Amino acid sequence: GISHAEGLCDKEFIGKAISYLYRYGQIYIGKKIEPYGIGSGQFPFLMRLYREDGINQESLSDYLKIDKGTTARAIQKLVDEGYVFRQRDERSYRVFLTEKGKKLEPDMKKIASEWGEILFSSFDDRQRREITNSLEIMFENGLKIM
Amino acid sequence: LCDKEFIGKAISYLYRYGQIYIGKKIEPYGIGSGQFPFLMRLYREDGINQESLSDYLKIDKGTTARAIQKLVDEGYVFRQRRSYRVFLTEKGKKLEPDMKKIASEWGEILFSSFDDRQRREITNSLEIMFENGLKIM
Repeated sequence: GISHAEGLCDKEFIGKAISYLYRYGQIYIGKKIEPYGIGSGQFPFLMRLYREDGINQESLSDYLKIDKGTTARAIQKLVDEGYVFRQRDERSYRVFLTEKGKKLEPDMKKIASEWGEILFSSFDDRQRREITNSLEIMFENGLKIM
Repeated sequence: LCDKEFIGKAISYLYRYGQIYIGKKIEPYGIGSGQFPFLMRLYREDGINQESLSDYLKIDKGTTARAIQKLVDEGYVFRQRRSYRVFLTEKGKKLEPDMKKIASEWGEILFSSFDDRQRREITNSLEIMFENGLKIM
């Protein structure tokens, strides 16, 4: 309290805060997506396909930095739920949204919003903006040395 | 891409990048990145009921059981009696300075390009966000 006003900081706090927000996020998102029969482990893949559809399953793995075996199980449940399909292309597989998956998008993006909204409570626009900006740089700082 | 939507994604990517990073730094101790958070909480509070670890970290029971079981196999924790309290072994206790250095090294990397004032605003903001999300649990 005097330590923080004096400038000193828990150099562990950044990583701790992030791990917790992530886990809280997975719980909050998790409950909201259950009704679509989707686990919070599948959400990140679905959200990626909405940006870049028809991506190779290995690419999905490397970008999200989720392992091949976790990736395989996630994509498999997404297929069994009928939200995506796989296509072998002239070995490995490319994954695509089905119509069912495409029509889900407004719901997914809205769920992600309600979560951000919960996180930003008490922040105004300038403040939301520069924290999102700082989170972008923090990530590129990791990404450099990854 | 909306700010509200993207803050989730940014946090998720930082998390996963953190685990891969921590994961590599702690590999010489035979520790997985999944057990790391349990070890850290024990540094704050030794001899806690296992479900209390689970509740606090908000990692579910199976994930917790497997992680604890590995830390026991690895010799870093033991259990005493279901209701088990988990304690650090001496070998677990010795690792603490290294674990804290490694976590703080990840922090430094994330903040590497910021001036002092950006670091303070960021931290302050994270605390607020942290509490906002804690209330919703």
